[PDB]
Amino acid sequence: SSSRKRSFFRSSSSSSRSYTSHTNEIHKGKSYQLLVVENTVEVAQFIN
Amino acid sequence: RVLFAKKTKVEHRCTTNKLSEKHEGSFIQGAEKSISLIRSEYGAA
Repeated sequence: SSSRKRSFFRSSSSSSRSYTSHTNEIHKGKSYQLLVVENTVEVAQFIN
Repeated sequence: RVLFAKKTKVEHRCTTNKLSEKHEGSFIQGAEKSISLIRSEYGAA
C-alpha cells in the first residue's frame, strides 16, 4: 500500500509485506513376512 | 482549484493473494499363500 498527498507539503509513504511458507511430509512403512514349513519322508518308521 | 488556492489528493491501494495445495495418494499391497502335500527323495525338488 502506498499513499501520496500534497497540500502545500510533499508526503510519500510506501509499505510492502511478503510471507511464504511451505510444509511437506513424506512417509512409507512396509511390513512383510513369509513362513514356510516342510516335512521330509525318511521312509523308515517305528512299528517295532 | 478556484481563485486563489490549489488542492490535490491521490490514493492508491492494491492487494494480491494466491494459495496452492496439492496432495497425492498411491499405495499397493498383495499377499499370496499356498499349501501342498505330495506322496524317492528326488521328488522333494
